[PDB]
Amino acid sequence: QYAPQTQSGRTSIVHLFEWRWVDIALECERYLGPKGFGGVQVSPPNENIVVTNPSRPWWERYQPVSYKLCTRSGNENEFRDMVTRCNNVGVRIYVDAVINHMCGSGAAAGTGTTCGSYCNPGNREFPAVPYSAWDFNDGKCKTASGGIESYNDPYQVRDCQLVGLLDLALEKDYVRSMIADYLNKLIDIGVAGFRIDASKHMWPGDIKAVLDKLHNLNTNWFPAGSRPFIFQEVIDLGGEAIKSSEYFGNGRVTEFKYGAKLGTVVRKWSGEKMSYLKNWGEGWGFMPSDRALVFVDNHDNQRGHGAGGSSILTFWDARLYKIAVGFMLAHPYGFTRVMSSYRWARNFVNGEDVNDWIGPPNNNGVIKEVTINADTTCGNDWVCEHRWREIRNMVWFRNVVDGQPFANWWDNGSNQVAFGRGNRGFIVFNNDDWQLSSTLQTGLPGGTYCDVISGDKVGNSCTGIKVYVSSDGTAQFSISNSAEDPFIAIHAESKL
Ligand SMILES: OC[C@H]1O[C@H](O[C@H]2[C@H](O)[C@@H](O)[C@@H](O[C@H]3[C@H](O)[C@@H](O)[C@@H](O)O[C@@H]3CO)O[C@@H]2CO)[C@H](O)[C@@H](O)[C@@H]1O
Ligand SMILES: OC[C@H]1O[C@H](O[C@H]2[C@H](O)[C@@H](O)[C@@H](O[C@H]3[C@H](O)[C@@H](O)[C@H](O)O[C@@H]3CO)O[C@@H]2CO)[C@H](O)[C@@H](O)[C@@H]1O
Ligand SMILES: OC[C@H]1O[C@H](O[C@H]2[C@H](O)[C@@H](O)[C@H](O)O[C@@H]2CO)[C@H](O)[C@@H](O)[C@@H]1O
Ligand SMILES: OC[C@H]1O[C@@H](O)[C@H](O)[C@@H](O)[C@@H]1O
Ligand SMILES: [Ca+2]
Ligand SMILES: [Cl-]
Ligand SMILES: [Cl-]
Repeated sequence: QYAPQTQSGRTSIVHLFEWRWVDIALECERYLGPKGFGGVQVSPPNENIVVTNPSRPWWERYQPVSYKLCTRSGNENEFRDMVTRCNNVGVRIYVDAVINHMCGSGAAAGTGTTCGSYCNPGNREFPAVPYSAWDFNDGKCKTASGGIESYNDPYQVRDCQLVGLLDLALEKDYVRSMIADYLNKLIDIGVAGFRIDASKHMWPGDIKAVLDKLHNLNTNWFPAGSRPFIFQEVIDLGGEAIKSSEYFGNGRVTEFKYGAKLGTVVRKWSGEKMSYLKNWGEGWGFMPSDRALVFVDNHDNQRGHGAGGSSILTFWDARLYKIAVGFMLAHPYGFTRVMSSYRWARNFVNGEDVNDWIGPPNNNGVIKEVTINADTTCGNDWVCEHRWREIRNMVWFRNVVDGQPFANWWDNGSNQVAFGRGNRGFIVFNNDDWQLSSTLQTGLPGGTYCDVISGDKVGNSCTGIKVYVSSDGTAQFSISNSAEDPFIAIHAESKL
């Protein structure tokens, strides 16, 4: 596991989705380390099938063909180099572990794979592992199609093929052990933990049996006796047969209710208002905070027919997105993951993006480097949300207020709200269609604080808005509904 195993006082990770290992290594050194980020979720580092139709989609990386560390992100040398260099500046690496399945059961036999390993999907042959037909669930699945036909039946969901993907027999010790050997190699290299991909589609007990095999973390960088951080991808928005809570014994779980509900609120859809967020967290029926991995969007649902559908806020909706991410990073609930994306050409037919397959920025299938511009944005159509001032400064906010309680909530009964974290930070939102102008109790020591949304503290100056806090802890906040960023945030370390 439940402990993130970030360096003490670093409280977020970022998904550097489809980034190459060498770019992540550099990003750790030049940015993530200095700016107090806890760690990086990386794309699946194990060999996957090449998909040519369409041309190299992002989702080809969720069709394993071996556990060789050999992908469009880089080779094993490059992967090791990244883990080392990131750990050495206090930034952890968490691996997206794709362990429920191998590649599509309909895929062709051959060496069209990211490391050139052979496989024969039709005959269930993966000699680079090795797996054979004995190692898959084909006989155990009881549906006529061999696929998942109803999510109301937990057995189907776990024992049958998810969109045609060959389903590993996770009951078998052979298979559990093959997966563990992969994960343990990663741990010994210096990885801090794992996203368990497609956890809904495995039995909690099978996952447990894999996790029980795992090494303690590498003592070059971690305290003796450290267990790998585990967060399991389970989409459970409530009202379905399989529940998040089934997986609490194994580690944390993705709380997909979080972004779905928050997006709907901040969009002001379905009658929802920001003032309703006063009891955000368990009060909204979420899992326990100490079980939750939270996020506004992830790599799936930012394309807009995942968990949350069109309510999910993304970099495409930058203004409201920064508000949602700001609220998340200020609020004590959950352990926070920040998304970092690339741009693609969206093309909505009947409200589905038929271009939602498009893979990372590339020249002829070779992933582009991340270039850094003078203003600290990225080129090559990497969006780099994690470098937006409004987000990076809120990542720092969360560090600064770590451990401080939810306090001093205020709202106007509509869509203006505020709250603080003990005596170490305070944040104020206007999401109404009129002016915010109020004097609020911040819980903070009197003084002058730089707003870290509009600017930064530089020496003994602020580059943006300044907040003068009275002796009694109150301050005026004045925020127009036409402000570019209609929220203000201050904390102990932005005080002059
Ligand atoms: O040939 C099998 C199958 O391949 C394609 O399905 C892909 C999905 O379109 C795509 O959403 C993706 O799904 C995964 C997620 O990123 C991960 O979080 C987790 O939620 O599980 C999914 C699997 O690990 O990847 C699949 C597989 O590539 C294609 O669209 C299908 O038509 C085809 O049947
Ligand atoms: O606690 C379990 C439920 O938590 C969440 O419910 C939200 C509602 O979605 C949200 O509308 C809001 O409810 C307010 C309601 O709209 C209004 O008519 C009433 O007067 O005040 C309510 C409280 O502000 O807040 C609740 C949480 O308090 C979650 O969305 C839901 O699925 C859970 O069942
Ligand atoms: O720190 C870099 C810049 O971050 C923000 O710029 C964002 C902007 O907020 C967002 O709406 C847009 O979609 O992306 C840009 C970055 O490309 C700050 O607003 C800028 O002042 C910073 O320079
Ligand atoms: O320990 C988890 C177990 O749960 C059972 O209900 C399933 O039938 C097994 O396949 C699985 O191994
Ligand atoms: Ca399964
Ligand atoms: Cl189980
Ligand atoms: Cl996820």
